[PDB]
Amino acid sequence: FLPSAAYLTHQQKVLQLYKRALRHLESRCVHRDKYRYFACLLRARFDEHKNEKDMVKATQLLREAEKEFWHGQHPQPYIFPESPGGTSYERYECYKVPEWCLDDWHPSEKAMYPDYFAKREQWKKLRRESWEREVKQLQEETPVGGPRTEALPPARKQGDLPPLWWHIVTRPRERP
Amino acid sequence: MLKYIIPTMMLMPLTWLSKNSMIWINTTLHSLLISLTSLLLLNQFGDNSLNFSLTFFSDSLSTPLLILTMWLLPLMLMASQHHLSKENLARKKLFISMLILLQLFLIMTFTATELIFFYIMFEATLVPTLIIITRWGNQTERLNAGLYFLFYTLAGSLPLLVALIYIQNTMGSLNFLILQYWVQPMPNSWSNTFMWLACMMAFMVKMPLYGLHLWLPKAHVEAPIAGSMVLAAILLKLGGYGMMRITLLLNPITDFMAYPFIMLSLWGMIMTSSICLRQTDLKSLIAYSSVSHMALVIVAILIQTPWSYMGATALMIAHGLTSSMLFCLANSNYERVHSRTMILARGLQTLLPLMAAWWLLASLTNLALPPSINLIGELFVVMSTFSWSNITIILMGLNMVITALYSLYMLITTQRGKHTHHINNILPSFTRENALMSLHMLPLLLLSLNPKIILGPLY
Amino acid sequence: DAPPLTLEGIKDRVLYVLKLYDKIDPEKLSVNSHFMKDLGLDSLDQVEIIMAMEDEFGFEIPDIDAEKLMCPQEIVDYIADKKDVYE
Amino acid sequence: GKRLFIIKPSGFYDKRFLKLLRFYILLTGIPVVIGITLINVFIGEAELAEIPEGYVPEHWEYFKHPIS
Amino acid sequence: SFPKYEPSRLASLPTTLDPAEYDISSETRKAQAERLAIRSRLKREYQLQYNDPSRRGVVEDPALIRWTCARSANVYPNFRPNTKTSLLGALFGIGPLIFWYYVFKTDRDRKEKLIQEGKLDRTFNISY
Amino acid sequence: MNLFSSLTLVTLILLTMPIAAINFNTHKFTNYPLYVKTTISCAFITSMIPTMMFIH
Amino acid sequence: PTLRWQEDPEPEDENLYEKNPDSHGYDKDPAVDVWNMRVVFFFGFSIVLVLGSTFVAYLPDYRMQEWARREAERLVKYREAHGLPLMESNCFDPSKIQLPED
Repeated sequence: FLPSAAYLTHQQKVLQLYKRALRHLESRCVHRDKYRYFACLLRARFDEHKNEKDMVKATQLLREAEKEFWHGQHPQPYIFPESPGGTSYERYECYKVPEWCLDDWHPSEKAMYPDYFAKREQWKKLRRESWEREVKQLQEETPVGGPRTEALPPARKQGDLPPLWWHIVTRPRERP
Repeated sequence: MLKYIIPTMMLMPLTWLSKNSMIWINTTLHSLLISLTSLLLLNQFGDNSLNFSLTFFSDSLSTPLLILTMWLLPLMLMASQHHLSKENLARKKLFISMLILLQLFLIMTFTATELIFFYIMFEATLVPTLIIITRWGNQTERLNAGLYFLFYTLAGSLPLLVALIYIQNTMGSLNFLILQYWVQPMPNSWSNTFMWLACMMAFMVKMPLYGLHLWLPKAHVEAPIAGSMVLAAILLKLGGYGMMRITLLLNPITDFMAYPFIMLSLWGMIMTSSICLRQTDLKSLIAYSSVSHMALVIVAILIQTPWSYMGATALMIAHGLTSSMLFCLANSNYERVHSRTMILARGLQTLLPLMAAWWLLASLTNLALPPSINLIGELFVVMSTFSWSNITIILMGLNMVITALYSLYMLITTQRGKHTHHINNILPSFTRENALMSLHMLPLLLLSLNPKIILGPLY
Repeated sequence: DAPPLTLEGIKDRVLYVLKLYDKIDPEKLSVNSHFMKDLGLDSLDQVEIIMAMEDEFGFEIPDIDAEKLMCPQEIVDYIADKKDVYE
Repeated sequence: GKRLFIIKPSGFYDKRFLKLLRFYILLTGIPVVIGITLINVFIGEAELAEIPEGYVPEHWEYFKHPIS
Repeated sequence: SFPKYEPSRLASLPTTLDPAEYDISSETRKAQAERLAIRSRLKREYQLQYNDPSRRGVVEDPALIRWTCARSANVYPNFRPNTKTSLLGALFGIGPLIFWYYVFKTDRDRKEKLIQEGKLDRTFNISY
Repeated sequence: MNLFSSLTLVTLILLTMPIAAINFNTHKFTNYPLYVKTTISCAFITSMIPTMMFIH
Repeated sequence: PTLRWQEDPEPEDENLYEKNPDSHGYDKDPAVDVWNMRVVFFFGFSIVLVLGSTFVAYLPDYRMQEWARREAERLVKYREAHGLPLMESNCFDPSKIQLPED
């Protein structure tokens, strides 16, 4: 379930397992030195049969690895206080105001902050000035009869902005 | 009382012979003047009711409901613009005069003396509700809504007429006093059971009771805001007022014949509070909330304690204000996005940072936050029904729990956590909706201070 | 709780913890390097490096990205995305 | 060269409404409370005597408070 | 070393130990390709009608509309009264009602007979 | 005692100014945290007295 | 080859702002909306709310309350000052009663 391709692969699947087991081993293991010991031990256990030219025995060892992992996880895996699941999970979302607002203000406060609204207005003219031709031509131009991907090409043509960028650029600053 | 009847009439040719940008100030100003005019009424004292004629009178059950009606008209009349100001001038004038004729028949109904006159004014209360909700029902099934509406209300309220004519020509005239002072008890022949069943079943339909509440949700999800506020507050508490009066007769068989309806009301109160926990169409949650509070009303009416009638009338007035306010807030949100669904319009603690204050305040009244009136109502009804039986408090408390959770779900569902950030059209709050919230929640807290007014005849 | 991060500073801190790592050299340790071409180390210790950055700065990076950093400059760019680095 | 720019919803319409509400309650919240304060600091409440011999009152001359 | 994680209606089956994810036939590759294609086209339509600078209103999802119209208005059509529907209807609609009815008859007949004896604690029971 | 009842009721009513204050001010006082802290301190010093009278 | 309709494309979403940034409640007529605000407050709060607050804060003894307080005061003082038991049971006189017989 991922934007790039239809699956992870074998490689990244093993990799995510290694990240999870190392993270759980943090969450199991305090004092950081025995942590470092057991981390090198775990790396050696993956080093034992890294170089199988076989594939089916490798993926079977992957499944038996997942069994001994899920038997040995932690009750509180150590989630960082910025991640979803974690302590924050858009903690300061109280002030994550989208910027389609701030133009519906009374012109007294548009007189209170003048230069900002002048440059914001030329931003919106930058948006609309290159909205129709380049962006919609680049979208209906390149792909197959079905799109069949979730990436999108840049604006390498000559000049102006890559397509469909407004709600990517204009976001909250994640600590206001 | 004709001092209230006749300016409510003369507010109608007013609206005809004003013009564009001229109807509005006249209607709203003069309707507020009539609100002061019936704030003058409250004189009622001691021995009996007070008689405004050889024809009209006011019980102290009728005074707060009547004042609530004349309070609720100008609020409504302001509330029902911006969804019809772009329609035609003649149709707009017809709309305002429709509501004024509606209020006129409501005053006629509440200040009745004869129960036959009460019945005529009952269905004259009915017919403008129909025309409003069908002409501006604003969704594809306003047809079915009006059709269900009128056939449930008439075909329940039809044999009520027959029972009252039969009582008329077996016990003389029909003053409420001469209904009193002359009522003799009537035993358990099956004709008595059917007569009681006829009267009580017609008002059961109008409350609603549980087996006849699918009258309601179409008739509020496909109504305009004016007819919805009208329908909820004034019409449901009008049905309760009718049963509160005509339960004076036929006390010696209501004990034997009241057992199925209480149990229907209790298990349906639990089921209705459960069914408003999971629905979409946010407008309908207030409707099922209204069925929950009216089920508690019906428990309070069929038990016959003075404790119970005090709790019943307080629960009536507080739920009328809560539901009318909360319908107006849901109309504000539907004016924002063209959805009516629940899970769509989200966020809004950030944006409109004081619309949420009114949502919070109404949600805590519907919780029955304790200085408010709705807790006074629910608490005295629970006291009276616990003296009725040592067992029913399971149902009342479980109603309190599920009521807390759906009301809080209404609060923190649509107005908590994340705006969907493809909305980008909601305007900051107008002065008008702020005024409407202000007109709801000043009198609710002001009665929260001094509530000895609104308790019933058995004060 | 906000000391300001800056581009020279984040460059120095990331290169400090790469230089502290064992099996590379402080000679052929470039900003525009590769974890695939010229340092020649494997994917495994590459994700050990990703673990070092997550455990220093205090936040996860997801595995949609840990496939595809493979150079220190894009590491600095990606914490510049997560932190929105201007004062 | 330190400060940033917050993004607020608005202040204008909201504070305008609340300013209007306090002004339009307060414009007759003040003279009425001044009036009733003058009432119970000048005009007297009432006194607790009994019915004089052969003198029926009005339906007022019955209540403590003078405004009532 | 482990009893292989019996699932439930509550405990979700996690991504790892499926064990259907490791029998990748060509049909699963075909299905994942087409499923990514569907998600690609829907995000394309959505993003183009999401970033229009003239687009004032909301993007008006037919998915939410279709779910709501399926949930409420498309119940009563369609229906037939089956044995399962009628059975569960008369069970979960009439059962609790008639049960609570008999137990309140029982409590009320107890209290009526008991204060008809007069030996109840209503020495001061005014707030009835 | 009039002192006893008087001091207890003002320990109540000292917690009633500031809510009505910023409900009625609308000119944002910079000293608002200092204000709530100093009214809690004044409620404290009024509350120390009748408890010691009670134990006395 | 068919349309079934002929009307305008709907709606026409009028922002009630963005022609008046000072606007109160209803549509873009400038002055009479200010009159709407002024009437619904000044005849809705400034004459209704505070006057109703006075008028229902006190009025006479609604349903005879303090009358009953002082009347019960005087009656219980009398029934202490003349020895007889306070609140005689059997509220109607048993001399003026007639039980039907067996």
